[PDB]
Amino acid sequence: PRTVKITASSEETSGENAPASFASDGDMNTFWHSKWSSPAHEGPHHLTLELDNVYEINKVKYAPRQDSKNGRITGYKVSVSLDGENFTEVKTGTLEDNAAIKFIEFDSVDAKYVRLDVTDSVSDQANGRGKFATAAEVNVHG
Ligand SMILES: CC(=O)N[C@@H]1[C@@H](O)[C@H](O[C@@H]2O[C@H](CO)[C@H](O)[C@H](O)[C@H]2O)[C@@H](CO)O[C@@H]1O
Ligand SMILES: [Ca+2]
Repeated sequence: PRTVKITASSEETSGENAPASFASDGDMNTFWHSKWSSPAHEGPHHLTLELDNVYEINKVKYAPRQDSKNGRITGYKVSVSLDGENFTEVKTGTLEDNAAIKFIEFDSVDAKYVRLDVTDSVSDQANGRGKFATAAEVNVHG
């Protein structure tokens, strides 16, 4: 399944270069960051992959940002869509608070769009729970 594009609730291109599309390749040294520079978007955070076609998919891969825990996703909702407007929830859960590649698995389902809603996220800042969302890579498989 080829990712045509990634959209997000927001992205940072002013304080550093971290647009949503950085999460659509497997370079572990680049990432999407939610917008943190003023005016910041501090949630809710999400990310939508637009696949080039309808695919039967059953897995999402999440590579955390590798150089910092800011925005690391510890709670998520996965939804799928055929039209990019109406979404169906297929999976909810948590992910461990570390920089390891994560996999989210669910029953096979047709999708052209796959949306990752960030329900929980961590930070190295004391009051930073949920403020940030980052991803070195989000990808889908079938
Ligand atoms: C303990 C502490 O406050 N550390 C901070 C880092 O969080 C901070 O890292 C940046 O934080 C912003 C969001 O505020 C983005 O996530 C950015 O990508 C991070 O580099 C740095 C700021 O350089 O400063 C302290 O170390
Ligand atoms: Ca990347």
